[PDB]
Amino acid sequence: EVETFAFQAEIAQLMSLIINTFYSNKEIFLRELISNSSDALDKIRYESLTDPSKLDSGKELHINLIPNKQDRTLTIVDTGIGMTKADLINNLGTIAKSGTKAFMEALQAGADISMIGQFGVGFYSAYLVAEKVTVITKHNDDEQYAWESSAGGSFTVRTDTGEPMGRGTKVILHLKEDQTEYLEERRIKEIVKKHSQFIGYPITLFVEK
Ligand SMILES: OCc1ccccc1OC1CCOCC1
Repeated sequence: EVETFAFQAEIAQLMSLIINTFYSNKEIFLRELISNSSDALDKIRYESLTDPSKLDSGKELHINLIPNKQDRTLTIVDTGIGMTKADLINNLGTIAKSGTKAFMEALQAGADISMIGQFGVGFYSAYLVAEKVTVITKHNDDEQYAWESSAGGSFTVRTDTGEPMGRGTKVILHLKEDQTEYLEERRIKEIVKKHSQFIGYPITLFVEK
């Protein structure tokens, strides 16, 4: 059973600006997703400080980068707090409406797209390199759900029947045809070292056969 939702008009405008603006520094998408993962890991760690049972769904707190050249997907996995269904529908746990409004006023006032993370809507930078984004998430207080959007003003939410995650979030980037460089090991390592050297969680870059 698949539910189709319309993006709020401001979020649809943010997504089309990310997709249509000529802007060569696309690699910052990975810094933004890793930083989101770090924030999600910070949240579950803080909750575990007064309730250790919050980690019954998984004691390890990490970030995995899984490239797959056959599927042409880059997957960012974290074992953070995850998102409920309401969180997914409500712009994936962000205040995206007010964040987009501030971001667009900054762009007309000199800012560039690399600054998107300062306005709390860094997730949507995924559409700099992805034609379609799938978000699989599991929160302790809800079931596993799958969020998906190819932009175009709508997204879908369904119960995920795939591989159980325990707890955390999985961002699957179905990359554009001309953006497969972000599946190469040395390019991913370069970006992680350049923009994510101070992330307080182990970032493991998977290799392929
Ligand atoms: O796993 C991190 C993540 C993945 C996809 C979308 C958003 C997102 O980050 C939100 C803010 C941090 O915590 C709540 C979720």
